[PDB]
Amino acid sequence: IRDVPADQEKLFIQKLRQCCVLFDFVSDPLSDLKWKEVKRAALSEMVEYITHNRNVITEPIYPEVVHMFAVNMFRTLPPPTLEAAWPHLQLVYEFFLRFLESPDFQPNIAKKYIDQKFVLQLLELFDSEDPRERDFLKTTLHRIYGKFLGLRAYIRKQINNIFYRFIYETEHHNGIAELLEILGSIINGFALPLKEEHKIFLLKVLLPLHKVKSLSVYHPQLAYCVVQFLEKDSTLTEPVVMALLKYWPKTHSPKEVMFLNELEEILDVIEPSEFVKIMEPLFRQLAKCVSSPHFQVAERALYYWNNEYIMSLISDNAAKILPIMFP
Repeated sequence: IRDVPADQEKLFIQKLRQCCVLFDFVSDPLSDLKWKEVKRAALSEMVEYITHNRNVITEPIYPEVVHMFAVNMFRTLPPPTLEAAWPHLQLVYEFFLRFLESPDFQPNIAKKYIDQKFVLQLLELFDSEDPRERDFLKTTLHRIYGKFLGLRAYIRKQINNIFYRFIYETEHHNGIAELLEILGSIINGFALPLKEEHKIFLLKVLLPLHKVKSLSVYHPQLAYCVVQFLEKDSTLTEPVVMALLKYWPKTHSPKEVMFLNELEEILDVIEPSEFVKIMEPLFRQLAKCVSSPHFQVAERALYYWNNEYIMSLISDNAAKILPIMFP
């Protein structure tokens, strides 16, 4: 129908609208090959254009883009289960991304279309089971957070919600890892002194994430977020450490490696006055770990001895830690 360079944006719009036509990859895969290819081409064209030429990029093309994304991406998901529509969706995501981070981007213009409802429909998508979709969503929400001051609170509050239902209500997610990476970056940007709502979020939501059985899928990102709280406000270290010692697997187990890991990362940046408050209960847990029957645990606990910082902490508080290092 159309032809790919005769100046105008009138045909650039026409290409975007061509790409709102949605194809069936799931029931019939041998279906509409020729046209899937036209669409899947026009996307691949539209990426190059936006990612190599400059001022195209005008009031009129902002809604076309945002509709184009929404019509392709905002849909109910299947029952690791990969996306059949990836030949299209990859380029949809690649495009939007390059569009959001284009140097000609006017957030002040895109805010009429990328609104609170848009964000909500994006967050739903994080429950996809296709990891490289969850990867594009991560980066995308991150760009949206960074460039739309008007949406930051809303995004923060909605992420909090997804963690809430993941833990208390039945609902599972498997996009927690990705959302927590976005949270790490949100935490770095909080004003000091920390608003109380963030301190509540830490004790009421972040710390309890250490308890859901699928911890291992997101634990490094969980660890990063807790450590970042403590870098903002070391006054939180006591309840945080005690929470981890509370949720510490009381049965001997190989997931203990992850707690040892996280504790060493807290210990890496701990304040001396904060350490003394938790050293006794902390080192009693390590006593157990050193003598674990699970080889990996003893070793991981024993590896603290390579940490010069921890060794000097032990050494500054020897009178009180020594009796705890075997009787």
